[PDB]
Amino acid sequence: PQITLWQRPLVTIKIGGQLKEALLDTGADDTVLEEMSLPGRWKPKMIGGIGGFIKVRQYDQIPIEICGHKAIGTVLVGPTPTNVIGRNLLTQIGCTLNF
Amino acid sequence: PQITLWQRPLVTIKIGGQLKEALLDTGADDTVLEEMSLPGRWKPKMIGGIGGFIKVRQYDQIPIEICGHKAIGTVLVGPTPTNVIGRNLLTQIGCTLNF
Ligand SMILES: CNc1nc2ccc(S(=O)(=O)N(CC(C)C)C[C@@H](O)[C@H](Cc3ccccc3)NC(=O)O[C@H]3CO[C@H]4OC[C@H](OCCC(F)(F)F)[C@H]43)cc2o1
Ligand SMILES: [Cl-]
Ligand SMILES: [Cl-]
Ligand SMILES: [Cl-]
Repeated sequence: PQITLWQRPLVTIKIGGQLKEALLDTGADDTVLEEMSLPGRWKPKMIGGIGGFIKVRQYDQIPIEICGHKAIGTVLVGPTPTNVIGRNLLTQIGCTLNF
Repeated sequence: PQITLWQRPLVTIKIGGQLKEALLDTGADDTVLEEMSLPGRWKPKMIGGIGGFIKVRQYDQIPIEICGHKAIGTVLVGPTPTNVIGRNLLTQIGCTLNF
């Protein structure tokens, strides 16, 4: 698809058996989601943005689907004010900026 | 251009006759630059991100070139960790997301 930027680029993702809404975020290195359970190992991480840092749990090798597009990657979980899909997964679905 | 997302989508901008580096950021409604001088009067704004909120100065109708593409619009100035070009200007230069 070609996604306009007149509005926030929100999509539905499928992760950990749940459907969630998230922002396609080229300014985010990493994918960060609000609190949720995920299986497998994790390690603590601090990530920083406008306003400072938050502590998150880093889960690796997590399957996700974004717009029919399957991928696998790292998902950070913690008290983000909004769910963001970062570059680590945007690359896997072949997402580019165009102008 | 078509810009992939394996690295940060950093581009050169020009504002007030000076070159700066900034991130093309589809997750940002607005454009926020690190401390700098701009002309005219400013208005207050609070913008929120991953770690909370910051206060910025809002300047309107500012000419800014992004990857050579000419825009004139609102620029917020304050203690952001990185210069970000948000959707207010990405739409002026005809930017879309594609996959
Ligand atoms: C109302 N209008 C309004 N206009 C706005 C304009 C902007 C913002 S915004 O910036 O809050 N943000 C909103 C979004 C999160 C919904 C945009 C987002 O793309 C942000 C951009 C950025 C990139 C780099 C640093 C800081 C911010 N990315 C981000 O947070 O990424 C995190 C997860 O991945 C890492 O990589 C990048 C960053 O690294 C942190 C490194 C350090 F710790 F800062 F050094 C880490 C809100 C605005 O509100
Ligand atoms: Cl990853
Ligand atoms: Cl590619
Ligand atoms: Cl604007």
